[PDB]
Amino acid sequence: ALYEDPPDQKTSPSGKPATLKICSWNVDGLRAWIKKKGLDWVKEEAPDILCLQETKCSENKLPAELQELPGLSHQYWSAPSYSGVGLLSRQAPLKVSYGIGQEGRVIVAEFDSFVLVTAYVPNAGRGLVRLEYRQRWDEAFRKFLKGLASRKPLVLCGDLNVAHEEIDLRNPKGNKKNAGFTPQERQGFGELLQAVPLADSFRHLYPNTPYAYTFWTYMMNARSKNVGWRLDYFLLSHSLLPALCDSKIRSKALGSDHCPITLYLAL
DNA sequence: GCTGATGCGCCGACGGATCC
DNA sequence: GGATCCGTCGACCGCATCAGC
Repeated sequence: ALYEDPPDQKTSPSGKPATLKICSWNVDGLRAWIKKKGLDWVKEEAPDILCLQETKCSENKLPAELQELPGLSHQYWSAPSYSGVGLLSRQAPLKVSYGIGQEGRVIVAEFDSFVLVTAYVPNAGRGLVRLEYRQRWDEAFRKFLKGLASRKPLVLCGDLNVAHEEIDLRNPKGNKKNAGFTPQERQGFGELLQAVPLADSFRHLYPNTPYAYTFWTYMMNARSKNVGWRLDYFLLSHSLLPALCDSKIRSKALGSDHCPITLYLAL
């Protein structure tokens, strides 16, 4: 069944208006993504912070368009020394660091009232050849997140490469041995929520909404049929839940095999 | 400099078996 | 014997290097 995201809810349930818009997007190659008009969509979406995964592009090779972004001028990039992530912000963060204590997968940015983590979580791979590394990575990531020195609440966003529950992908049955839906990956996601702790922003708001996905394989015209997976998330500290206005899946923005996702927070 | 082949990371379709 | 379950197989893209002109 096709899906259409509900309209933007820009006011918190108590009634306070959204003041921060965060967008996260696995762009499947930043240079290709830009040529496919990805930046045009970002300008229309006008977020305060933009998080990119799978940039596939070192900093010296960033297209010039990216320094034509006056509303997203504080830019931070991290590539492995493939992969690669980026963080663009209207305002300067107080602190930026890379890694989880050069894989080019995690950027941590401290702002006034929260800490933003963007992550491109390692894929378990075809035939699950990298699953044990992913499980070991998951545990190190959890420890890093909880061990964060600040008492500020956390926003974790990006491509976490796991469909948490069956409702999060079109074909749960045929995929329980595929990357992104092993019991090992699903369990790691549950542990992240419990350990840190964190809430799945989109699911806290739409706990029973099926067919909402953020990735479709390029093969077999899967996106036309909305045969997809929900791999990209905004995960929120419990104390940020009153500030949560909405969590969006921008199904119609093309340019990658992932679509953008957008968080509205009332801070 | 530029192209194209190649390699690498990144599952839905389909055919067959089992179940009531 | 339709529904379900299970294992098999071909394949979209972007980016790298390499070979040749």
